Amino acid sequence: MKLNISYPVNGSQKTFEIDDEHRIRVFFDKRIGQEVDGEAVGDEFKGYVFKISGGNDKQ
Amino acid sequence: GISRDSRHKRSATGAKRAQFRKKRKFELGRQPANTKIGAKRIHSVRTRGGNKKYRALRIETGNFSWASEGISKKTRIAGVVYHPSNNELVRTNTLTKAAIVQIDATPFRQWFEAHYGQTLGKKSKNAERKWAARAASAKIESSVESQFSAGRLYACISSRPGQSGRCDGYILEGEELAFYLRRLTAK
Amino acid sequence: MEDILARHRKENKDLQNKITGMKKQATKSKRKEVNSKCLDLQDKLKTKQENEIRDWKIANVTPEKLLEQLS
Amino acid sequence: ELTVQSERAFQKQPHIFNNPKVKTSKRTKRWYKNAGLGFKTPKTAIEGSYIDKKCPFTGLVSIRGKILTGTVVSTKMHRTIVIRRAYLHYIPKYNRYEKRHKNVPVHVSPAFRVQVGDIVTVGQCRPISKTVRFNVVKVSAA
RNA sequence: GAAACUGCGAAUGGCUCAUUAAAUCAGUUAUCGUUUAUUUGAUAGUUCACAUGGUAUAACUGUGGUAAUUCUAGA
RNA sequence: AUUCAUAAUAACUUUUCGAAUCGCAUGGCCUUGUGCUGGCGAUGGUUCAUUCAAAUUUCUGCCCUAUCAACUUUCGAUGGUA
Repeated sequence: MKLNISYPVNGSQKTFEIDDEHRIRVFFDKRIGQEVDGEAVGDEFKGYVFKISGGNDKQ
Repeated sequence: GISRDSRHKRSATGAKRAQFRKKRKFELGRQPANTKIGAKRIHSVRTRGGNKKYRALRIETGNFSWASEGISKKTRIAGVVYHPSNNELVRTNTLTKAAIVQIDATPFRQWFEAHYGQTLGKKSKNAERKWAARAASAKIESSVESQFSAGRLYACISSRPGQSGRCDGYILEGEELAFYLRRLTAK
Repeated sequence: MEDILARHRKENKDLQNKITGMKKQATKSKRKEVNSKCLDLQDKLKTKQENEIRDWKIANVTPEKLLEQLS
Repeated sequence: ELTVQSERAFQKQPHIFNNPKVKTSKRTKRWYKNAGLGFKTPKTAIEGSYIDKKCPFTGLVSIRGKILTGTVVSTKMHRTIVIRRAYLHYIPKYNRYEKRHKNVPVHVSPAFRVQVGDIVTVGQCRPISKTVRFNVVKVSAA
């Protein structure tokens, strides 16, 4: 799945192509606005924490 | 919605009318307020030409007038005890126009002590000059002073809480008072 | 009976916190509206604790004559 | 028409207040007005005890528009009568007339007392009820 | 001077005659029983920082979604 | 023709309004400072009146049928009070 991640301090943004479904499985059963830690979705984003702001599903 | 036109009723001769027109907007009606007591809540209704209208629900206090003294005080509402239109309208503690109701009666006797110096139930020279000037006027009637001893008065709601948003009334005096207690004493 | 009075002290310190809160948060159009509902927020509490300690004090005119006096 | 306080509400004229503090003449304050157009206020309207919100002399209505004349054909309603107006409709092909009539319901105050066959003159007011648009202003028969 | 915010207009016009028989409509009244943008003419010395006070947000930039709509998300 | 217009009292209000807006000309007074005053308009704004209206409404008038004579009121019909 695709992760549109934005840093508001620098104001930058980039989509990440993410595979290996058990990395994005930690996002499941979570609400918009709940924060999520970074190492569960990836050790490249280790130490980071993100806030879920929404998204788009299929169709 | 709720229609207000006379085209949907029968004729004077008794004949059915046919469907001549759809419901126009200028003949609309709206649902009743059914204003309870306690914990004030007024909503706004947008009406024809603008002209915002206040729909009152659960009003608590209101401005009541003593007509014989020519005064008016803001007093709270205890409860409705008689309604000429419906007895369920009494039973649900609803307030409409012309509802017989009980009021708290404390600021009225505060004003009576301040204006006349006599007590109900049972110091400076300016005050004595006022009280001697206001002689022969502490002889109101026996019914309202015995009500004052009881601590509540019977008042009639003279305002429409549905259209205006306020619950305003006036204190019962004389023949109308005696008629309403004759009506509510029937048991 | 003292714990009920301590709850009453908690009640009126929370009440003066309420009073200061929506006396500072009010605007010119809305100040005159809250003041009555400040006093109203006093009033039943000014009753309520009293009958509560009247429970602690419990712990330890008809319409007919109103017609008849006219005669 | 035997007592005044039969209904459940207190019948009284609106915004006409008799002071219980004072004690003077004119036992109840009775507001009245003259309807105009030369129509005489009856003496029992001044001296009466009925209230009748829709009365043209003691109530909150006004007389304007048409002035009609009729013969009372029904009177057993409560403060309402039904009159009949008769006229001739002209057919121009046969060059002659025919008899037609209309039934008008009209509100009657207790200031007047009418029976069947009385001739009354009425004046138009605002809608009193579903069908009543007129109010009787002068009775001229027996 | 594009775009966009704001304000108006979009309830006018145009078309058709299915419904509808005291209904519509014609001439004639009334509102002392009401609403009224717009014109037009009048009409506020009285008010819980005043050389003038606060906050978002579109347009814009950039990252995107689905086959597709005058679809829209996050920053 | 009015409990009308309007006024005055006691108050009342999930309190309405009473300009923090914009363009041209830039002028007069001096205790000469960005000091004080000052024009022609545009937009908005409370209420009244006017206009463009609207909604109800009075009277009278509609084609063929009795092989339609009684119709209306369950649960609105006709009127009164609220």
